[PDB]
Amino acid sequence: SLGPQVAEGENVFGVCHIFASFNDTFVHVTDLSGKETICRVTGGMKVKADRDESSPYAAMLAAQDVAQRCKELGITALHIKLRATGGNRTKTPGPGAQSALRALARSGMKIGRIEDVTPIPSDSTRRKGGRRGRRL
RNA sequence: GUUUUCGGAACUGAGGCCAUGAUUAAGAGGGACGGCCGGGGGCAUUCGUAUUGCGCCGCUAGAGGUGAAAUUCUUGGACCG
Repeated sequence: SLGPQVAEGENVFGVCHIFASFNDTFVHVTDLSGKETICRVTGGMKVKADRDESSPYAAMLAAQDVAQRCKELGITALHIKLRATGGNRTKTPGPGAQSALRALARSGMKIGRIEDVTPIPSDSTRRKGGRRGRRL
């Protein structure tokens, strides 16, 4: 797992798909094409209590672990690909995206272009729930 | 015992005459004509992302869900790309 390239002149790029719902966050790193992956730790991996799996703490620890693994293998520059749960459920990102991005930037890498790739439907099927909604 | 005067009513030919003869165009209505306007209607095409299932590839022990959990799917590779 070594590479005889230059390090001072330029940097090696990858992309990171940050998928964040209201109950779990994902920090997934692939190559530029996206077929081949590098590392993934989810927000339920760090905390052992499944209540706050979408906490900023678990997203911060997962982003720090992903950045440590990427520095171990040799990825320095990274393109952010932000995604919520999408569909017809909601479009607001979950409560770990900003914390994971700040932890990933503070770890000592380089950030390129931030992109929102949440699936926006053009009038898809019926949303889950009744006509009166979830009354609680 | 003629046929008139002793006269009861329908129709047509030709001319003259009438100041010869049809009130208007509703801030009523119908219709026609000209340029448009509108997720108005019917039929046949065409496009968009999303959902689900399936085929292949790569890292992988968690993923879903809740106020909190569980039923649920998972090294026979779930979730994610």
